[PDB]
Amino acid sequence: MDLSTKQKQHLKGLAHPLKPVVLLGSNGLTEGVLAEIEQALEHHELIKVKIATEDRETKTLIVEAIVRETGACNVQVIGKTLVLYRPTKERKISLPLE
Repeated sequence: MDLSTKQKQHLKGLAHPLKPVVLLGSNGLTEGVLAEIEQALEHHELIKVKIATEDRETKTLIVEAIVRETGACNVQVIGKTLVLYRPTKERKISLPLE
């Protein structure tokens, strides 16, 4: 999911105060962690996923795969924390509309 900068900046601000709800280990993007990311997105829409790897390229590939498989938007990668957003029918999270 691709959102505008405006949209991402808004989401980044709502995210500051959140603590991560999923830790993705150095073993990588397994089906089990993918399923947990799905549940977290369904429950909160905007979440923080801590990614264990220290290797930039690897972190990148993992993030790209999460985006493609889940349809969520990569709001921003901050250090080891990936901020992801995907709406649910309930629309829990706010957003500027374009």
